[PDB]
Amino acid sequence: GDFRAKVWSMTGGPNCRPKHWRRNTAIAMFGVFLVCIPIAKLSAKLEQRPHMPVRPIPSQIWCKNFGTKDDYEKEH
Amino acid sequence: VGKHIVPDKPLSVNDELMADTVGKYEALAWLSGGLGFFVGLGLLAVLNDKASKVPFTPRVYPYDNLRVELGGEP
Amino acid sequence: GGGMETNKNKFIEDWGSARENLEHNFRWTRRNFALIGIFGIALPIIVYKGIVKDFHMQDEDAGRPHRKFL
Amino acid sequence: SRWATPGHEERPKGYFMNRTPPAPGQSRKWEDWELPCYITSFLTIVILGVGLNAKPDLSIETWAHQKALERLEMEKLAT
Amino acid sequence: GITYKGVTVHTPKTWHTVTGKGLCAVMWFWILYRAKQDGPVVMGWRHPWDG
Amino acid sequence: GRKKGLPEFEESAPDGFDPENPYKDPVAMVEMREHIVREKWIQIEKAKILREKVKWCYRVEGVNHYQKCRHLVQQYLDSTRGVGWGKDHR
Amino acid sequence: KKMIATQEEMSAAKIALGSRDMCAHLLIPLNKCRQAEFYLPWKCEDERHVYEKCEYELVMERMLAMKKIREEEALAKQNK
Amino acid sequence: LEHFCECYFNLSGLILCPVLGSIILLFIPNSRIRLIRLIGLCASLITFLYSLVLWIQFDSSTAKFQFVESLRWLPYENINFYLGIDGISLFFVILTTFLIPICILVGWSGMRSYGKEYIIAFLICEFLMIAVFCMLDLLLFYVFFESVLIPMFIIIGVWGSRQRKIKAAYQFFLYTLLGSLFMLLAILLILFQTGTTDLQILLTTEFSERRQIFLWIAFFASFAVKVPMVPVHIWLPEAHVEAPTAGSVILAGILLKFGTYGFLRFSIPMFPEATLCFTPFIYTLSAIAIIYTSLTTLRQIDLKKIIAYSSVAHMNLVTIGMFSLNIQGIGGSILLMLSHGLVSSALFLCVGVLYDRHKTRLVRYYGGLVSTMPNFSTIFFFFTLANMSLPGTSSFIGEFLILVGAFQRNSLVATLAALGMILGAAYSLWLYNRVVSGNLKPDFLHKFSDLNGREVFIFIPFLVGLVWMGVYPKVFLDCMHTSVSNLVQHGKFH
Repeated sequence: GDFRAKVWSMTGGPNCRPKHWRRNTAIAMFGVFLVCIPIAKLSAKLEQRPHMPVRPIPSQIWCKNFGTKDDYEKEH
Repeated sequence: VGKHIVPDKPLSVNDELMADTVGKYEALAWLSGGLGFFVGLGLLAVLNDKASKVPFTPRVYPYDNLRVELGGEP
Repeated sequence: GGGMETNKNKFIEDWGSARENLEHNFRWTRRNFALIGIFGIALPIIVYKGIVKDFHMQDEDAGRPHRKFL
Repeated sequence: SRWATPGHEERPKGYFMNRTPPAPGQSRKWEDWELPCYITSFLTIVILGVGLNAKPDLSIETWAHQKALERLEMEKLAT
Repeated sequence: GITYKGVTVHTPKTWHTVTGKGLCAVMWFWILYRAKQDGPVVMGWRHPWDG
Repeated sequence: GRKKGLPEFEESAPDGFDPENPYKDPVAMVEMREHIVREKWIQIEKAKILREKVKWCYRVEGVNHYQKCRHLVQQYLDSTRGVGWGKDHR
Repeated sequence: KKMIATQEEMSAAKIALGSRDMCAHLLIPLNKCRQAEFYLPWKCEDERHVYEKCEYELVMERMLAMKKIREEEALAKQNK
Repeated sequence: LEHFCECYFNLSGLILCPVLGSIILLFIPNSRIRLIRLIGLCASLITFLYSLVLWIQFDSSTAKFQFVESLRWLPYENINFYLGIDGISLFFVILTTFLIPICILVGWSGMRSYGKEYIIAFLICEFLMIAVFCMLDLLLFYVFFESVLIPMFIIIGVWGSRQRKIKAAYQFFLYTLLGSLFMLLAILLILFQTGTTDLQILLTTEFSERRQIFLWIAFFASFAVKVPMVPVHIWLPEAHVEAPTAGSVILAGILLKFGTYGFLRFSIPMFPEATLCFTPFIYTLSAIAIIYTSLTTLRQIDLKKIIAYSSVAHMNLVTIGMFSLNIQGIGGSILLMLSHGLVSSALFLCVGVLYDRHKTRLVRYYGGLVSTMPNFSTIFFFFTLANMSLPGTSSFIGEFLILVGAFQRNSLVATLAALGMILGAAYSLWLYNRVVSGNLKPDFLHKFSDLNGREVFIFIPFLVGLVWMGVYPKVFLDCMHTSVSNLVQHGKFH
């Protein structure tokens, strides 16, 4: 309204219409995609698939932990 | 919103904390009856004894009712 | 019009001060005697014996005698 | 129109931490507490970030894990 | 839209009317289709392996 | 200064500990208390190593875990009874 | 009706313990068809129809066994 | 026996730092306010860094006391005192050294009227509180604990907001002094038996069950006042409400920890047989305090009273954990103690933010604040959640571990203690909503300012610490388990 224009907030307050919201939205897109890259690499490193799939699956492209926990009487 | 009421009379206790047409104990009696319907229905289920009119014999599984497959001594 | 301090309300402040000064109102009435007896004495003793009984029921589950407590 | 016409906020509403911006071309004056506190904050992350990851692992859990591995090895190969 | 004495009613968008009629028609057909394929089965008239 | 590597401790119980009167050799009393703590932690890790085995057998064998891991479950459940400082004494 | 699928075949087929009954020898072809065909209902109608008939046969058999037992509860009452 | 240490960073230098700061600030004129502020803040910050270094060189495989250094009193060497820490006291030293600079920063704006007396009082408090936590002697522990009463009395009485501070300071002083007097009697009775007050020797001496029971009662009389346990907890709401903000932070975040610390350092290990006998008694008192004081909190109308009363229920849950006498219970009790000193301290900082501006503690005046102070509202909500023991926050780790340890001993006390999950949620969210949510009331408050740069920075280490313990408590539990394990095993040989 009137006084809310003098109030700072992280989410922008009411009816937030930043003028350059498109370049900021696209810059925000890139940050998430750059954040996602280490996450995906760590995920692929950490996944454990003790069973071979019935058909080839997209996670056989980057994951190398298929059919590994066969020796279970050795896990510590 | 519009204009918050500023008190003009000495505030009493139990004001920090301060269902219209039906009384307190009358509501408890009506709810008690409603829950007494489930009680009577459940008793009727015992009186029915559906377990005694089963139209098939209990499943029997092979290999001693799968004794080994269920974690028993092999 | 002036300052960030709250505009005091005499009725709200009176409610505030009467809360802080409740100990001047205690009178030792019948209701208080029942309330203090039930929730100051009877209920803690019930909780105490329930906790002891819980230990003791464990003792006879382990084939052990009843453990002594103060 | 909400996707094809840019917004109207030339500058965001309010000021971050409610401090008026300094005069154009000027830089904000740091209060006297900022520098010692931002140096303590920096040294805190460096000591804990490096020291905790550089001190040796001497937990009773890590020592017993290794100890328990050899005893289960030593009772398995031997009968 | 059409005005009848003060109160005006706006006609709905054409594709709203088309999709509504079409989706329910797809639904009515799928019901008639299914009822003729496995309707006797749920009535108990025949069994799936009958043949 | 401290040398690199895992901590080193005596394998055997202290010599000088009379279990009849534990409060007669105090230096041995303390050393027995530390030795028992270390011994108890070894059995705790034993059950955790045994627990990792049960976990992956369930994950690897699926519907066949009751027959295939019967032995591992028995071993884990025996190791956890009387483990650490839980609901069992000795 | 006699047991066909040995214990090893059921375990290798990873059959749920509740479906390791007399009709297990027909479930194995059915589930292999089901996985290969992404479990669509218009597929494997042949293996599905065969296996369902076996399971229908089993339940009727136990239903008839009770049909008998129920005819002897009254015999005891009619002679008591 | 000069048991001096070989480490470079030791406990004597840490104890000396704030003392040097106070001595220097003694002689600076009150016109040099900038210099006084800077010197006090720098002394406290260097003490914090020094304690962090002590963390870095900590050895987590030993159950012995670490960094042990001896300090001699008489050249006869009959009475000689030792300092040292283990996994049970290290983080409390760290917490003290961290909270003191916060206390200085909170009163930064008013420092032109507080004067050097305020900083000196807090720096003197720091020296005594660090020392109390570093003592390996019953007698020195006693003497240093009472020393804090003088500066705490001064802090409450001089810089309290209104004249109820008179009564509050009196009650605080008198209750605490009574408790410390019963501890003195037990220390002198122990000294009659053993001829010593050295803690390490006491941990190796045998007591009779009769005298174990009696000495335990004498320790309880002091510690239960410190904790505080019912019905000797009524001094707390007055003292913690009437104190200045930094005073409340010190009172709730550090001073409250002294009774539970005394239970872990003296009563529980030194008298194992009596501790078992009084376990139903402690369980009953804690359970009553949790249920009853949580319900009183619900009916409080003062902002600082709700936070003060919440502290009582959290501390009695700590006592259930430590008297469970297992790894989870004692481990959880120490983590909740540390978490409470961050969460309740942050909460007292939120209320002080509101009070410094509007000068009222009554909930009825506030409300609607999210529309004028969204930054404060977000920070206030986070510490509101941490006070409800929300999973992911530091307080949930200690809370659940204590309930685990209690369940393995007595399922009834763990059940009554778990009722605080429902009650603690009720008063925390009701408080937050009545202050932040709703509509503004311009007839009471119409002029508003959100947090400034100093207040936001003050809240940062509290958010980081709360998150850091809530998601990865392993960095703390690893350094504790060896000391915790030997505390549990103390007095048994099977």
